[PDB]
Amino acid sequence: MQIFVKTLTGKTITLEVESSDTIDNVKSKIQDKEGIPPDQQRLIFAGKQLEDGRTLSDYNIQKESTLHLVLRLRGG
Amino acid sequence: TIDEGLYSRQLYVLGHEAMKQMSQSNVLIIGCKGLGVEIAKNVCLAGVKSVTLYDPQPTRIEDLSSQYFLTEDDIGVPRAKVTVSKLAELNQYVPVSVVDELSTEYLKNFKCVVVTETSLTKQLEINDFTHKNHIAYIAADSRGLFGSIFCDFGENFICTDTDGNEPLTGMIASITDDGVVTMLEETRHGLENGDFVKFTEVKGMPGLNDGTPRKVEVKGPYTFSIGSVKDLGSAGYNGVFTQVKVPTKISFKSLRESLKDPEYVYPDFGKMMRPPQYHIAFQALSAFADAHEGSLPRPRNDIDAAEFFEFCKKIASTLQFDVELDEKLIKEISYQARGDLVAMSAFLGGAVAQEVLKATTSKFYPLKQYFYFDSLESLPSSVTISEETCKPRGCRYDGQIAVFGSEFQEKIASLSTFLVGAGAIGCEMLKNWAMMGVATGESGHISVTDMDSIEKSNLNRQFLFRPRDVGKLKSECASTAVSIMNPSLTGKITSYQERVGPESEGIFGDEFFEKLSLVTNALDNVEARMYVDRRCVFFEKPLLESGTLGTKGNTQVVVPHLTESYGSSQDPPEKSFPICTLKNFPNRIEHTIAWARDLFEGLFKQPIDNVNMYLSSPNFLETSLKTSSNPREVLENIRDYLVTEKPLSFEECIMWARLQFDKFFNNNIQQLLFNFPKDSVTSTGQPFWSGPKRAPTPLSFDIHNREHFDFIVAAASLYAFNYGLKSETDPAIYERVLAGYNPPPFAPKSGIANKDKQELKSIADSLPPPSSLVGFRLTPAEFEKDDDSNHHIDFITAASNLRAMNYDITPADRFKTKFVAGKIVPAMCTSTAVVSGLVCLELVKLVDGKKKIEEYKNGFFNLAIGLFTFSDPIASPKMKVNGKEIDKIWDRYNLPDCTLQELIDYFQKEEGLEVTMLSSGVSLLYANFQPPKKLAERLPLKISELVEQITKKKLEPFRKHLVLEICCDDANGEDVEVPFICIKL
Amino acid sequence: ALKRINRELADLGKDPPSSSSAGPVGDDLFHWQATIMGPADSPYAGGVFFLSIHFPTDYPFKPPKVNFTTRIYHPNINSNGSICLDILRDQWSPALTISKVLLSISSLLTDPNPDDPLVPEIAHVYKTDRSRYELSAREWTRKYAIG
Ligand SMILES: Nc1ncnc2c1ncn2[C@@H]1O[C@H](COP(=O)(O)OP(=O)(O)OP(=O)(O)O)[C@@H](O)[C@H]1O
Ligand SMILES: [Mg+2]
Ligand SMILES: [Mg+2]
Repeated sequence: MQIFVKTLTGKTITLEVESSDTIDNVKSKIQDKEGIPPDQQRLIFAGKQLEDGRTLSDYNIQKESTLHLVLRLRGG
Repeated sequence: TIDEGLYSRQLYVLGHEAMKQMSQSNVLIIGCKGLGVEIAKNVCLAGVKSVTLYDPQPTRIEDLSSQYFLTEDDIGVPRAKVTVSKLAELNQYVPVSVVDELSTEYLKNFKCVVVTETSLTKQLEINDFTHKNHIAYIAADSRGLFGSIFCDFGENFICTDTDGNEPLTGMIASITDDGVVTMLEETRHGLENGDFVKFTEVKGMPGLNDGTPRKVEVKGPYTFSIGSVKDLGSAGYNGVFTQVKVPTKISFKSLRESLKDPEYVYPDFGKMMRPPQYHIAFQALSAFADAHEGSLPRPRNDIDAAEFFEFCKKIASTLQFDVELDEKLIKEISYQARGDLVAMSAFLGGAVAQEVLKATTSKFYPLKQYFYFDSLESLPSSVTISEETCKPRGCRYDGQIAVFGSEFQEKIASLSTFLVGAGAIGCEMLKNWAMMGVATGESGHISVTDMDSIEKSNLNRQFLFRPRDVGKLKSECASTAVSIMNPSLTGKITSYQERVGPESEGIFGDEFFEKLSLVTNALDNVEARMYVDRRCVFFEKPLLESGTLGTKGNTQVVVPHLTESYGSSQDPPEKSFPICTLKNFPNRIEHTIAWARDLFEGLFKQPIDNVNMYLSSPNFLETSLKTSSNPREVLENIRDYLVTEKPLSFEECIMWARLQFDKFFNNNIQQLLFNFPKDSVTSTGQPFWSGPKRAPTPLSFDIHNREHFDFIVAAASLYAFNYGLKSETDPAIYERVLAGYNPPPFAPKSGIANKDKQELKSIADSLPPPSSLVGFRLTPAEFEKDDDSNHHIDFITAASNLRAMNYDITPADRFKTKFVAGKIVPAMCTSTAVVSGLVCLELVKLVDGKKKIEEYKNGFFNLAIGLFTFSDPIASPKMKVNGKEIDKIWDRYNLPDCTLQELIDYFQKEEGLEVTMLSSGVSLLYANFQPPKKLAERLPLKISELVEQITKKKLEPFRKHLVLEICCDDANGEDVEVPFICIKL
Repeated sequence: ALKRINRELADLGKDPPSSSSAGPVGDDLFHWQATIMGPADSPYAGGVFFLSIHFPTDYPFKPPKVNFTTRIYHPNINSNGSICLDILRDQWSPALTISKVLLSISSLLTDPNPDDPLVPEIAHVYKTDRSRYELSAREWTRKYAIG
């Protein structure tokens, strides 16, 4: 299984995962490829924000799925 | 010739070249209803050359549902004629005009053409012309809770910047013979495959320094590849790389071609089957209007819904669309056809205005090509929505009643909202509330607080303020403006100039908060956000958070007993450089700017404060000696700024500035090179000045050099300001005074009991007595970026560039120096409009009292790349306490003002838990490891008395509760988390 | 914030650090005073150094501010007491306890790093004339860190 992560700044990331992997493993992979600590990552798939402790198959994330990595902004 | 005093925050988003191109572009806007007026407002604030309006239709009452430049006295007048006068005030550099008749050949005078409230045949006629003449075309539509955008910039659109990010640069460690570039230790390049980079300062491979971009193949987070560099050299050491961004060619299709085979932009991946439905639905709406003399389906009318569905079937058959039509969704589009919501108008207007700027600047990636959006989750379900309730009443809220009904209008009119902040988002939110009719009922109210005042740079995106308002309080001006917009708000808005924080709990107390319905944050810092979040959690009020940065934005909703609070998540922190890097070994201009700011503070602020405190506090010397880390520095500062280095004229200020130049740009560098010579090596044999450490070189003062003279002028002027002396600007006096300067000799020092206390006492008694100087004060310098005549940014820029010259760093100009030193946040009006629209779309969900968590949406977007995404809020975590389900965020214990012993006994008996720690605020009231005597002293006291005793501060009379944090252990000794305690005083 | 600070305080109470002793000042949980004993195999042997710790309102999401109160002749510590430690400026994470910071400071004391110094003069003395550095460090720790 191969998935894609798109950042709010336009960057694209390709991750090699498995359907049985937990969200923690995905966040660790994203940290390895980007340096963002897992506690500061906001991942969205199909309108659901992925939570720690659950597996990819719980969200029905299949191959070639696209996730969004977002963050909150302080201006305004 | 851009007025940087007005476009300060916008230039940090777009740039000088983009705004230069914008100032030569004409924009035509067809349609002057809520969407059209929103687009025109954003375009006028942006700074295009001019705007022309075309809308000869006479005004109607329902048009006031989202048109905030129309009044009830303008009924029967063409909309453009009554809108141009108010649009001409937003920006003085942007003329606004009106054309009473539009012709096809007339379209050649405009850089961009925006179309709203126009039938599909007219749109085809206009696009057939604009496409073949290379004119940007945008068409926007807003029907109830549905919206659509279409962009067509021509077949040969050139996009210079695609993502809107700064070019990536980095320091290299080694480049092999195969092009494998490696970064320094624990440094990420951040590149992607297919990027282009150029190298400089590469040692051993001069060829790479020419400046020719090369393809990048990413082989990991720390290394990449550029190809074969066999001919240029064997191996390269050190150097830097910078990304090169290349233009892209985007080809658009005409509307006629795009109708048959549309290309969709998906605002939400959770519903990917809908945009194909909306494509048919909007065309069916156009056909229905054409078949009924331009009349849309009536609200919640079943006959019209059936006819509209027949039209949809016919269109789907004609266009060979192999999609099964969702009858419910399509008929929902039919029902809300006559809806006109200010939130949808603001959202789509922000998006469309950003698209117009993209067309006129050739920057950022445009929408390609259809953007269909819906917020159908906002439709109320607690009220009766039917044909009878949704019929028009002949009021200004008809466009909203056509979607929500009269009962929901009554619900909206009774809101008691609290808005924190009155900036750009605050002004947009107030406009949306005024248009929606919020708090216009017998029991409604609005409260807005903001402690700041209006400045020139704020007028670029805070449209409720005018140049005549500069220097006044934001909240009062906003309240007056919105009362002008909606006269029904007269006497139903209260404005405060109070900062929301721990010091304002006497005004925003229990009585104030218990009457609210919801709180909306419009702040610009995280501390205030966290404070307001905690207050809302304690009082159990809904909270609407929103934030923006440049073209990016987000909105979040906090619902009591349903979701988690704003403070339950983390954001990346601000980056601070190591002190050793700033002090001795800078390698970026940011390091030198931080050093220059510290130099400004230490030269013109701290010594002045010490001198003033010495001349005010009678016992300052002893307190400083026994408290300050380095009292010798304080004594030296006082002596120097009172007697030794006190200037009597501006010439002495110039001489002092020259001395400081020598001190900070020639002597400290000589000392550093004496400690670590350029040929020195580390303990491992590597050269010391390698990698992030750049060998400096002392500067010799040359009067004719520009940076040296700038530093001298700025330092002399600031010193004169400190001592209140007249400062000149003629270079003649500077060159005459500095000509006869003999530098004191300097030689680096190689180094090599308690008697120093005698020296300290001698210095202390050498100071003049405070009584000898009564009424004498020195004016400190308070940093102020927005004023260009106080020499603050001038001094910081000059010092930063001189230190860059010391370490051979590339200097920056006043623009970048002001951006970095001032911590300026890039801001835009389009992002503000989008976030206000999203927040107001969530507000109606809050009003309806929706219970399920799948009905709320948190939104994120980046307009530079056209990215929108939504996600459900995270539910609040649960816990098991004494075999009971407890909400970890929204639950609390309610206890009387009992004694500490009684509280401990209650927790031991009722909850079965043993209390181990009890704290309130920033004090430890009780701990299990405290000595028995202290506990016996504290146990029989009441909680209020205990808090007063420990904090040594009486509780205020308005204080009506205490919040206590408790850590307790179960019978087995395992720690169990419990909610906080609310002691009722 | 309060929960984490009290957890660290209780953990310190259960197992004495032996070589350190940190605790709140008076009753304020966000202002601690710590004590570090000079390592035996170091110039600072037989000395007690007092440190001030300021927990920010955002703890543990922002680093605590740790400063030396006593004067120490160290290449990586200046006259204001600032400590050149990575974990206190930008490498801070909400997973490091105060005991870890104290151990890091003790390890800094037992061997300085003159290749990336904060006080260039002391680093130069340490790199060129080690014996004079030893004498100066002993003199400073005898006239400031004792008594
Ligand atoms: N604690 C607070 N209580 C009340 N209002 C606040 C608080 N903190 C900030 N604000 C207000 O929130 C608004 C923030 O909006 P914005 O950042 O656009 O304005 P600004 O700071 O005046 O402008 P700029 O950042 O462009 O210089 C400002 O009115 C600021 O005064
Ligand atoms: Mg301001
Ligand atoms: Mg601000």
